[PDB]
Amino acid sequence: GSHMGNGMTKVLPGLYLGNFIDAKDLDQLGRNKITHIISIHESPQPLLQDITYLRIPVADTPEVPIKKHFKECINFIHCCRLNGGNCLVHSFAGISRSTTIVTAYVMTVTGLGWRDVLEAIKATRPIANPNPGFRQQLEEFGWASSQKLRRQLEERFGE
Ligand SMILES: CCCCCCCCO[C@@H]1O[C@H](CO)[C@@H](O)[C@H](O)[C@H]1O
Repeated sequence: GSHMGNGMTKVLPGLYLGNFIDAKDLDQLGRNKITHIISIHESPQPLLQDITYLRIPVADTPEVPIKKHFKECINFIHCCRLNGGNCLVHSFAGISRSTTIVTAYVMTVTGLGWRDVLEAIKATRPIANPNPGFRQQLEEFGWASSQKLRRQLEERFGE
C-alpha cells in the first residue's frame, strides 16, 4: 500500500515531479504550496488561478530536442525556488519528459552527471525514465551547458 507514488514526488525543497493528474489535483497543489508549474504537453490546457505557468509544447519521442528548452526551464525553476515558491514540472505519464527537465536542473545546481542524478531521482520516484533520445541530450547538456548555466544562475539570481 505504502509505495513512493502518491501524487507529485518531491525532488528537492521547492521542486516536484508529476503527471497530468497531479497537475490538476487542487488538494496536492495546496498541500505542497505549488506556486509555479512547467507544463510539457503537446497542447495548451486550462490554467489554474494563482499559479504561474511555463508552457513547453513537446511530445515524448527520442527525436524531439527538449534540450532547446533546458535553459529557460532551469531559469524558471531557479527563480521560483530562490524567491520562496514551489515548482511542479509535469508531463502526461509522469515518466520521461518532466523527468528530463528536472534532471537537467539538478545536474546544473549539483554539478553531478545525469546518471547519478537520474538514479537519485529514481529513489524517490521509481517510474522515472526519460526516453533514449532525451538521455543522450542529457549527456550533451552535462558536458557542455551544465556548468556554464550554474555560473549564469548565480549571476542572474545570486547564490
Ligand atoms: C498514462 C495513461 C494514458 C492513458 C491513455 C491516454 C491516451 C491519450 O494519450 C496521451 O496523449 C497526450 C497528448 O494529448 C500525450 O502527451 C501522451 O503521451 C499520450 O499518452
